[PDB]
Amino acid sequence: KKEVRKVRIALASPEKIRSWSYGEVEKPETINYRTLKPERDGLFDERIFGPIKDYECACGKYKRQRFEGKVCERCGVEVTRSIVRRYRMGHIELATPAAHIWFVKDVPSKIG
Amino acid sequence: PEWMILEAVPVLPPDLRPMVQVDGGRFATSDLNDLYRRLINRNNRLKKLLAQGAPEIIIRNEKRMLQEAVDAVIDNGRRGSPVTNPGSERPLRSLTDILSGKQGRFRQNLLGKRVDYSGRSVIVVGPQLKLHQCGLPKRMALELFKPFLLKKMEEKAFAPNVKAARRMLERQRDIKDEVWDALEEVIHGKVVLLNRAPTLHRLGIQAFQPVLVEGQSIQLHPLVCEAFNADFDGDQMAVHVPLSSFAQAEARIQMLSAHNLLSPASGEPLAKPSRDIILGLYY
Amino acid sequence: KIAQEPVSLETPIGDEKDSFYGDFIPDENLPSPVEAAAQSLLSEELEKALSKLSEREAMVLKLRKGLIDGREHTLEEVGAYFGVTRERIRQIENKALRKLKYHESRTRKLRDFLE
Amino acid sequence: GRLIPAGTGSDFVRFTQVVDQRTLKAIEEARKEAVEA
Amino acid sequence: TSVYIEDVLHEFSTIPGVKEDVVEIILNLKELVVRFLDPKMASTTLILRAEGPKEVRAGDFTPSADVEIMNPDLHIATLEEGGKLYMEVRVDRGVGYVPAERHG
Amino acid sequence: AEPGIDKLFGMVDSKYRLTVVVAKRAQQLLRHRFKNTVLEPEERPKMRTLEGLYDDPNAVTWAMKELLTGRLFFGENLVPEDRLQKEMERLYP
Amino acid sequence: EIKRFGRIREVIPLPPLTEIQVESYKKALQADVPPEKRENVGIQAAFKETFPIEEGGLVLDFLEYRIGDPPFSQDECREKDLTYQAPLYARLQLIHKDTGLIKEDEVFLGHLPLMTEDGSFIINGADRVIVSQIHRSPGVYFTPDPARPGRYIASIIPLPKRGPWIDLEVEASGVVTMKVNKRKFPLVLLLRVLGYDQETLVRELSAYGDLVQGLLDEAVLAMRPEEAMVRLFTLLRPGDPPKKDKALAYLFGLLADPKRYDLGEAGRYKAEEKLGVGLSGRTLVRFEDGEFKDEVFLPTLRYLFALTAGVPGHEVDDIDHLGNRRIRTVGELMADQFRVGLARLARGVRERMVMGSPDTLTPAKLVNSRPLEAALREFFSRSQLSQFKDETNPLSSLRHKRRISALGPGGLTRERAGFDVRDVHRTHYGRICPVETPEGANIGLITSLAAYARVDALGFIRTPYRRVKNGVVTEEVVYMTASEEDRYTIAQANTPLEGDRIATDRVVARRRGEPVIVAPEEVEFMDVSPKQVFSLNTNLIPFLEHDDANRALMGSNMQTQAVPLIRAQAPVVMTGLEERVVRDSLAALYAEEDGEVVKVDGTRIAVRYEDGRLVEHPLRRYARSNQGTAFDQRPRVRVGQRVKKGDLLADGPASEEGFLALGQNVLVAIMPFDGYNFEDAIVISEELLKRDFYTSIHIERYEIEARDTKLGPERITRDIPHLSEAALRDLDEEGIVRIGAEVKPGDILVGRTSFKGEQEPSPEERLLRSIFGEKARDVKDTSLRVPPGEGGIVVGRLRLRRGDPGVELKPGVREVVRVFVAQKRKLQVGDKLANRHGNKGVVAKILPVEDMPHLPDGTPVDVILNPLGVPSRMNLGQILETHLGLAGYFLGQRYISPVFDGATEPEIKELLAEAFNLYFGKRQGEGFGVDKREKEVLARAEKLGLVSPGKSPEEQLKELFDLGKVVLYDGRTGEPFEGPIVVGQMFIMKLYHMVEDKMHARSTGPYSLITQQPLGGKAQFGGQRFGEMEVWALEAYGAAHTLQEMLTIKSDDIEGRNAAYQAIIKGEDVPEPSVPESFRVLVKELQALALDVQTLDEKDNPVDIFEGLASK
Amino acid sequence: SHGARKGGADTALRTADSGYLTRKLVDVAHEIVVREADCGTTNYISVPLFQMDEVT
RNA sequence: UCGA
DNA sequence: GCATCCGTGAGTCGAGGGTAATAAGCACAATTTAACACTTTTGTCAAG
DNA sequence: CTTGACAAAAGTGTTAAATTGTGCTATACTGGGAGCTGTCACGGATGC
Ligand SMILES: [Mg+2]
Ligand SMILES: [Zn+2]
Repeated sequence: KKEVRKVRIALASPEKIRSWSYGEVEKPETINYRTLKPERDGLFDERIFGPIKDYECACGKYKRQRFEGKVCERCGVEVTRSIVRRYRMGHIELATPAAHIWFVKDVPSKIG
Repeated sequence: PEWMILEAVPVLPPDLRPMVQVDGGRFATSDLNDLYRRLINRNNRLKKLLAQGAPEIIIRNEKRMLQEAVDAVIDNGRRGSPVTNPGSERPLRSLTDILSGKQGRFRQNLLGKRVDYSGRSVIVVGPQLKLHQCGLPKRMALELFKPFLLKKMEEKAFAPNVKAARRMLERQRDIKDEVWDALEEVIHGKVVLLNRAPTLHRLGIQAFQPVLVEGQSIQLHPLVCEAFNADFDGDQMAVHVPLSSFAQAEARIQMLSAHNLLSPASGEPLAKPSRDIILGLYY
Repeated sequence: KIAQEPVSLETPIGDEKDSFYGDFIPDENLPSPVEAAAQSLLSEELEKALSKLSEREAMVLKLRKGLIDGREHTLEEVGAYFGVTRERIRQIENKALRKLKYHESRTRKLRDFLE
Repeated sequence: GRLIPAGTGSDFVRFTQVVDQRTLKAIEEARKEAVEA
Repeated sequence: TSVYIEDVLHEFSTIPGVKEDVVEIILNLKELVVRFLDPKMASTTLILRAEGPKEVRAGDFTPSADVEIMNPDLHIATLEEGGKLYMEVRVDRGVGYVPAERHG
Repeated sequence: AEPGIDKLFGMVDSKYRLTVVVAKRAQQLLRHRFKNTVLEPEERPKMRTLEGLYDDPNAVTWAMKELLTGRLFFGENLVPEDRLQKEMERLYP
Repeated sequence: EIKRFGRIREVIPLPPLTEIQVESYKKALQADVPPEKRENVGIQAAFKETFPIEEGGLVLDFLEYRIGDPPFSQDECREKDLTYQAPLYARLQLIHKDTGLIKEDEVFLGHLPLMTEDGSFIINGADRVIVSQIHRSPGVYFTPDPARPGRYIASIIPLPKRGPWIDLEVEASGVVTMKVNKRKFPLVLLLRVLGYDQETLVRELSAYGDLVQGLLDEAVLAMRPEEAMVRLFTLLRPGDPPKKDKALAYLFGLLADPKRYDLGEAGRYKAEEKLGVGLSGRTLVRFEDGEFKDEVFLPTLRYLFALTAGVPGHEVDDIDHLGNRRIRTVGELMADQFRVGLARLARGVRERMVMGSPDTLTPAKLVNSRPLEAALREFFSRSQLSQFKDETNPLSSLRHKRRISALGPGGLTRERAGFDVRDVHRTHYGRICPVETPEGANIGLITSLAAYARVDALGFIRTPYRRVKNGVVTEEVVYMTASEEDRYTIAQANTPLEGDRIATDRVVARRRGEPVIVAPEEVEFMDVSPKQVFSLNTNLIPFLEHDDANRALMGSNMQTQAVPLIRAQAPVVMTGLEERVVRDSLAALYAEEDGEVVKVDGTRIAVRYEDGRLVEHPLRRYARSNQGTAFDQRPRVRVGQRVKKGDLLADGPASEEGFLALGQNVLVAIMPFDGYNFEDAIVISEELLKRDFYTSIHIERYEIEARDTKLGPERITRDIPHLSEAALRDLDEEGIVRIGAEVKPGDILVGRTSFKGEQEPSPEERLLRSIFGEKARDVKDTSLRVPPGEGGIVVGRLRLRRGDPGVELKPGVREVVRVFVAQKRKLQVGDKLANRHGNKGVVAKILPVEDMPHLPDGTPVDVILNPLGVPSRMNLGQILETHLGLAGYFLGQRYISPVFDGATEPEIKELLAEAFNLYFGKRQGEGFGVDKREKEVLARAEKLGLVSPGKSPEEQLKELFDLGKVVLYDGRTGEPFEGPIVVGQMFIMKLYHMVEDKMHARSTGPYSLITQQPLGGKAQFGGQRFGEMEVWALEAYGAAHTLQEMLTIKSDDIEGRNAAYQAIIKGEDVPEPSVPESFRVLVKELQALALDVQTLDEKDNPVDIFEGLASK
Repeated sequence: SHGARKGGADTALRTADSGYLTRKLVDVAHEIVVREADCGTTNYISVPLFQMDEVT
């Protein structure tokens, strides 16, 4: 709805990454070897990144576009287009805060 | 500046780092997934033995491992031996690995791209062609212009609607004369771009009028063959079709091989008598 | 079969160091440009062929197949708001169905979409 | 993936207008329609 | 125009007791001149039965009305001992050169 | 080539301006399906086909031949873009 | 008939070409060699070195290995997709040191792929091949100092990975340092453990004068080996505390250990003779009595100081020199992987010994498959030297096996390739072909073994040279390596042989590669035949001396691209080497003894030999290959007749009668024709298509797999829910296409039925299902349909279902069906064509037989090439091929003109003279005379001075004829050409590339999963890629919406291609795109790096490019 | 063949360096487009038609 | 690893 | 300042062919999922 | 279109059968390991 003539690149604060994040992926799993469904906290989890099928909720209680955007009460997924799994990012909270290696090993090291 | 030391590590969406099974019952996945996996693993184990009150040595070492894991996710191989899947030499491609590089998201998936409505083939001499004309193989041209031909089959009877003509063209290639003429009904007046790699001079791409002709070979005018650097030893040339009337306007006007004559480099003529022509006109 | 592990998309190819793996994998989980106009054409032509039915039965059909609220309506429900019995709704949609079956055999517009 | 700053997408030539006589005089007449409004 | 053998599914598959393969014989099949004595005859069919250790030829076909061969010495295929062959062709009159791929 | 291309290049300063003109005009010709044309019957560009000779369906060529007469008008910020589409899609279906 | 030119006769025939594959693989095999007398090198070398295994303690010792019979024949391994291999049963013994428990039980190792007769392995059912490798041989070397303008630098190198490069360069402060694996240290602290102390160093060091002090240091010359052993250990590896035993168990390995240090036999031997010393093992030093010895550093320092003392006989040797470079043969590489695999297994034994039950364990429990079998499986499949065999024709493979590459593992890479490796050294000569090599970035990187070139077991290549004693040719032929050759002075095969003695007093000869005129006295050697200086394909080019190196290279390289033709004919003028070619290629069936043909039977050619027993040879007729090119053997023998041993029976795809035939001999006319031959293009007579000339036959494999899905299993049947009856036609019963059927693109070869993953139909789709009442069954149609651009009949069908005998199918997969689809491709418009002389082109507008530039006899020309390409390319070989062919068409005899030996202008002109004398004879004899048009041409031909004036038109057309030029009448008009046109028989080849394959295009289709861009290439059925420079070009034209569309609408844009497609379908103008997709992907990717990237508008306010998706 | 094939390799490498210079030329001068009809500057340079032949 |  | 070390590149489109490999083991609690007995709707039929 | 009688489809509750997660083994075991070379030009940080 607006012309974009400008693009800025800047540093992202931890709070900003928190804002982007729909959840913290904890379980270092992909999918169960049987169900092939995204694991609970797994990196593919639908409960955060969104549904694999368009508007079809994970557990399957909500299906069509009728109810839209409303998070279900079972799996906790949102009912929306499956496209979201492309644009929706998570986060991992580190116990000991680490450093972005770019600024460390950059030729004119910025921290240094 | 303290943002440079990061607490919460951003995680790329599933479809950006996909895992999907192909035909044959296989499974395929991105390396970024494995990287993230080891990262979060070390992180959780860390938190576990940390809050547990384990000895400082193991804790510290785990912190170090967390740092190098984070680095493995950010830029892999930037420090020390790059992390590789067990048994295999190939390093895991991380974020920075994807961004930068010859095949990086810019030089590969941005500054150039694979496009629809296009194809290519071997080239053959154009002695009957006049300049802006180019031989375009029937077969190639039909499937190339399919979205247009569908409309011209919509207007011109024979099948009731789009889907009809579609299925008519797909299965059972009858290619009734009706479609050979209808194709030309949507063709004439519009020109397609012809490209010869390498593209060095801008003249490496020139607008040419499609002419439906037999054979699977593409006919090109002998004069502009000099500009393209092309010959026929079996050289191959690309064909693209401008869609919107705007792009078609640009094509027919300033991209036309007939409308570009002099060399944009030296200002002198580009396509002139060459080889045979010179020989005869001399003789 | 379960023993084997997934294969990286960063897998090289033959003599060429440049050639990757995942660039060979198509996206079938997203509608193809042809499928968009396909479903569009279906949803359109169907609506055109729907208008030849009684104001009730035509509505009842799309209420039954979920072209309205996106959900199936049991005969009980379709008859509840119409005041009619379930059996009535049943006969209604049957009759309407075959009354469509008359026009379709003629126009041959929707005789496509046969997969 | 936007319109290239150069070429026909140049801000110099991209604001060009095109009108045919009859329509031009239609909108030309539409001007005096607002003077009584 | 066209040919048929009972032992042959295509221009490749080998016939027992025949040195020449199918398309190798077909190479010499179109080299056969057959004159139509009948001006009104647009079609015909030639019949051949050759068994045992004999070398077949053009003059070995089944002679019929309104057809004759100007080169009976044209070699079709060699047949060894025990090799048996049944062949039938179909001949039409036309103009110029029409490739096999172009005609059904 | 396209007949009158030298003249067309001569009609405007930048060739790109010409391209923009032809593009927009062809667009307009597609919108109303040739019923907005400034061309008379003998002026109508015609494509010859075995079935019959009809008006050339290509809109770009139509725009070319159109501006060739100069019966059209062009320039930067000529008229408000607002009313430009209001009385355009009005006059023709 | 036939005819041959040239004086020089090869005194030796070309030894079998396949040997370097098979024979050198044999030495590493020793299959029929008894377990006793085995050579100990190759297979046993990788064996004996990996034994014994020692670490209450145990020693595992080696005995022997059994060569297993092949589990399946070479044929069956293909159909089954199984590697062609055989069980290797290893014999060893488990010996308890202290317990005195001796338990000997023979065990099993794994399967080792064997080699066929032609020297091609079969891996995964598709036969592949292993190319030879090239690297400078091991040993020690001496080069001038790169930095220092002064004295020189020595070096010591082992086999690849078999030890560190040991370098020593005298630093100039006047002192000396030694560099091995990026580090610095004087020689002064080295020899302490080598048995040389302060005094032992300075003794004969003074023989070189000023170089003594180079090695002296008073700090380290005090201390003794055990004290200074840890000294260097704190330097090269400061990754752990400098313990005294830690320098004992570490540095020992880098030298004294025969395993982790193995210096090649060639290296040990050559360095032994070049240092004027001797060496015991393959190590640098010996480990004995707790200290170390030195057999290496002492002689290498001796020679370094020698050369730097300027003493004659000690000098710098060239690096790229072929005497300093060896070849890695197939067997050598085989052992090279075998040893490392066996080492991984050697440590597979270690940890196996330290657990379980140390009391009684048979060697059966101590031995494993994996650390070897996987190491062998990793090699043949994924090694850069092992790849798809070239089956495009027999000569294709025959040459492919003889190629030498400096690339691959152990070799070099394109990034490091310099003019040194790319150049042809002065000593190349008859060892390596100076011309044949790729025209790409691989120039000089991949060469071919020269004709008479042979590689011994040491890797050094040598060429046959006949010795000569006082101008007398000795019948003794010698194989001399590069240095060996460099000693003597070698004459030329073209030297004036007077009948076994030298004739003229000026003899062409060289030394080291330096051409000199040499007296009949000083000449000690001469090369057998000039043919040895060139490889196979290069040697297959007649009049090679008249073609530029470039075009010759191109032609010889193109002979590999050759495809078999059904009617294919042997060349009129050939070098005469085509005989041995089809033989050593083993593509043809000859007589093993002196027999008689009992029956022809183009399946079974049966011959009873002199020994009385009948041996029949079956035929492979009409079978596939790697390139699709059909392999066909046409029996040339009558129902009965006598056959001597070695005489040909069947034929081969490229073979006519036993002569290599690539393309066909046709009639070429050199003249520009209506601009159609413009820029090396080619026009062809339509009369070719009628005569089935240049018509080939190609087959293709199509396979399909039905597995068991999670949703449910799959099966191969004829039943499909929605299918139309007409398509099921050619499928007999089980749902497969039957033999000899007609399959057009889009038709189903093999039906597959798979239960669809579901969900439900959309409301509109569901109602549509209600109208017709048609139920969509669970299972749907996965059937494999023949891809577009290809199709034809079916010569064969291969059915393999799991649970069947002899076939083990991959886990979770039920059925696999593989159809062979063959097509007869006739020469088309735009198809690649070439001759042996390096002249390329495609087919431009085949012209009707009606209009052709024919001759007086009314016989039209087959091709009409364009002369323009000739003077630029400087290939006159095609001119002479045409000239000889012109005579060959009449005289009816072929010709043999060997490379740098053969026909000359007077001889050829004589042939044309005879040919004309007969031709004009038939003319006047048939009741004719000189044509008025002929006069019309002869006039102007006389005016320009082409023919001598005053002579009758007989003599004029004669003088014109032998020139190669004749009178030509234009078929279009019928009036002749204003000047004469050289014509004749040229051998022309139809190259691989064809339009039927290379053609392609797309509207809408597959898109990548990562980004929404299509998939480049014909396979995926995608669209072309728009390069960065194409983009640049579009920017240069200043076409905004063209480039914009390229970057969005037709490439990655989500709704761009969709709304566009709908706009075109509805007859509208496509709207303007919004989001590139992959740009957004780029954005989120950046966000993963914690880069905050915002799109502002004009005012610096954020705009959502994700269209309200991730907003949260 | 000694120097010939060498020349082949020469052209081979230089054709690779060609893109090396090209793409960088593009990446620098890319933003250059004709904007103003006239920049309106008095600034200029001359172009000597005569070149000095050294040592002559 | 070939085609241009 | 002057030698050395680390970092970054290096040409364009295609054509193909593609995928190897696991030495801990057992007992039991915790859920999860397939099994199954019987309920409430839903769809269909006959006659009105 | 309506009223009642019924088969089949779909529901709902409890249970049998799998699948999955957790724990412990007490003779004494106390610092890994694999290495790989035949670039090349340049630009900046770092060290003499
Ligand atoms: Mg070319
Ligand atoms: Zn839910």
